[PDB]
Amino acid sequence: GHLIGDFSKVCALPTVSGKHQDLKYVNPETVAALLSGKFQGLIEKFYVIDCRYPYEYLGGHIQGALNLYSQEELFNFFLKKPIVPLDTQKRIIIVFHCEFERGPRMCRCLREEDRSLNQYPALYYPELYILKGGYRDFFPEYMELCEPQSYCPMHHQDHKTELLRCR
Amino acid sequence: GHLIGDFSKVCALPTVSGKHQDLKYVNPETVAALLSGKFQGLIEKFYVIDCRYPYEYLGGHIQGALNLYSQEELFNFFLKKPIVPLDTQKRIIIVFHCEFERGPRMCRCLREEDRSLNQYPALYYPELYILKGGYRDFFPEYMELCEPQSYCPMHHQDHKTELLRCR
Repeated sequence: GHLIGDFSKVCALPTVSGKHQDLKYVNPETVAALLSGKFQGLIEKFYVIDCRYPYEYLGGHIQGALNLYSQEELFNFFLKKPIVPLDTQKRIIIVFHCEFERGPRMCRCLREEDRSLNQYPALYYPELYILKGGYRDFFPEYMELCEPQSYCPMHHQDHKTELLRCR
Repeated sequence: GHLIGDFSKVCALPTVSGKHQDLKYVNPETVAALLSGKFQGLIEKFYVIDCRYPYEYLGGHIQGALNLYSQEELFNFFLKKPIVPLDTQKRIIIVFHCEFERGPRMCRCLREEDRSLNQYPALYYPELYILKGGYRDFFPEYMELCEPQSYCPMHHQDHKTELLRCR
């Protein structure tokens, strides 16, 4: 469990363990590394995809993260016009995340869609990662890398929540 | 995986899944239930054991939780004078937790110590649970059940953190 979706390469990001064994999990440290330009010459483009609802996303997100929370939005961003690297020796990666159900199904969706458009084992996106513990585990460790520097938990019909922050 | 340490009964708390299969995990909802007196006549005594360091504990803990973070402290609290239920038909339970390494080893420690003091399969504490995701997952869902209503992340020598709260 180290080769990318098209079996051509090995994973570029130091992967860790998680709930589903079919998915390739990552940790806050590596996302922090990616953001500071630690992988140039190896990874050309990278996308942090916040699958939460806009209100959660607007209440505090990883700097530069895109708020794609539906299948249609995700297909239109990534598959309508596939992103191709300028330097083919370098890679294009996607890191998905949620708060801490909806998040891994987006990863599965993109992959199922990518497979149906290609002749096996080719993919427009062979490298897909999930941030372990989501925003709830990244925010406390890398606040200065969050925008705004707050955390808006998911709203629950049954129990009240509210925006977490500090000074 | 439902019988208690002495095999005499079944688990009283709705258990869920977690990292280690040998441990019996629980979720914020059930802890919230326990606290409101939802199990009287079934569970006589219960203990929430915060294994974090005092500074983390003082910066926000589950209401009524005890701050036992060392093996010696844990042995002196629970095994020096074992707690026995007034009504033997009712049970005595222990819910351990950390922030989100040190936490499950306390659960293992108490159990190893309890086994060495008894003749198998008897235990002073057959029911031990771990709160899944720790304080990081309970605080956002049940702030009104936290004291103070804040969260103090663990301090890291390498990266800065600070107290999370709201209004």
